[PDB]
Amino acid sequence: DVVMTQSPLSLPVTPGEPASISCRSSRSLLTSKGITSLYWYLQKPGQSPQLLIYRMSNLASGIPDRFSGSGSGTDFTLKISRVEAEDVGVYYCAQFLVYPYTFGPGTKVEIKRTVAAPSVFIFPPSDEQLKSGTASVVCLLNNFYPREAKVQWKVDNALQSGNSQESVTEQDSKDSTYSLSSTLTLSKADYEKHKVYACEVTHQGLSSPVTKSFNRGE
Amino acid sequence: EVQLVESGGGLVQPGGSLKLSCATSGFPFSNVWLHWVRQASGKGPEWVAHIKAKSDNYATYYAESVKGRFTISRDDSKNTVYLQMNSLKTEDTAVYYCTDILEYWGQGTLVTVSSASTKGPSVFPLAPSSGGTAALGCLVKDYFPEPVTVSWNSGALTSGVHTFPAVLQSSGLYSLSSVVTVPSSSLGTQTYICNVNHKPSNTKVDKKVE
Amino acid sequence: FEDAHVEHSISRSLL
Ligand SMILES: [Zn+2]
Ligand SMILES: [Zn+2]
Ligand SMILES: [Zn+2]
Ligand SMILES: [Zn+2]
Repeated sequence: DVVMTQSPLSLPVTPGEPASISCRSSRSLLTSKGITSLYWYLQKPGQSPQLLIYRMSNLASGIPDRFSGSGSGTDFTLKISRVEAEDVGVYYCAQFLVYPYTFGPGTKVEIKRTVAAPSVFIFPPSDEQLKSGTASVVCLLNNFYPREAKVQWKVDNALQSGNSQESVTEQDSKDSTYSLSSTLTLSKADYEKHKVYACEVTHQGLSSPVTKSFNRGE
Repeated sequence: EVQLVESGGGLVQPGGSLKLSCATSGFPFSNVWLHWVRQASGKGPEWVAHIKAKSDNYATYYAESVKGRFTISRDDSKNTVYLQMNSLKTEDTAVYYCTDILEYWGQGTLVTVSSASTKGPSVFPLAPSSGGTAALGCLVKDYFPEPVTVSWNSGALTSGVHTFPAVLQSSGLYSLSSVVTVPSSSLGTQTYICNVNHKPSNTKVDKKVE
Repeated sequence: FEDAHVEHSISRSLL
């Protein structure tokens, strides 16, 4: 085999500044004809991979020349002279020489921006779902940065454990923030024993945790 | 114009079989080398198979994880390439692409290998109910397999919308939510309808949020 | 041993 490695795993870049990401192959990718079998791709969510640079240093057609590739044997570098908004996504390297063809694990390039605390919203279960025997409580964190955040659920001030799940969006195209949804899942019978349902949010933009709550029965 | 269009994906039981097809057009087919590449969510691309041209005696090559189970083939008279998949495993679950590996890639076809049965979601409202910004949305709960799509007001409403990745619950069913923020003052001046689609179950639902 | 993918690509076929 030939194993392809990359670093870093994540790279926040301020728009207009350079980006440099690295790739390594476990053996030389030079062919007898002087060609280096190394290729770079950018992949955005929901899209297929887009070729950026082929055979180590050749720009693919239509790719802005802000991108460039270089390499020495087994260590390769992709550079972006100045990052623009459409550049965000996961960058992969790949070798097409030794027949178990392989891709690297990817480097996620994100836009760096100033810290932004989330605004928080809490949604009680709908009566429509309650009449089916289950209750979902949803907590929304809107447009924060950076991505790290901690959401905790408290029912009548009792910190919950094991009964919630979260998901986060990719960076917003206009303000480079994230949003996050958390769902606390309860039986209808458990839901109706308790009064206060609270979502407690910790984030680097907050000096102290923010709590949004409601009382069952408004 | 160049077109590569995968089809044949869907839900299949472990140990079952599936044949993917990739219909192509817009380019001379005879001396184009083609590949299947797959991608599981949250992971990078994994090369699956490679097939050369008639001039090359249709030589084929395979990833270690699929040897002996998958067969890549092509019909030059129909400008189509195929991927026959036998003895499928849960670890074969992925989006499958056909591509020349370079500038041209199809849109992909999703293959889900699982013994779980198809189930369409219920769609519940996330009701708005004091900083000039209100939030509302739809919760799309308990469906299988992926994927689900959500739009608002039939696509007219996009600003402020956040449609989150699904989470896989311990029940083995998926659940996702879509939200939008709105000026609170206008609650009553706009109608908000989420349009939820789950093709594996033929579920298409529109839900008014109040 | 060798890399001939550009030369068998859809891009090349168009020339
Ligand atoms: Zn640009
Ligand atoms: Zn209580
Ligand atoms: Zn040839
Ligand atoms: Zn938002």
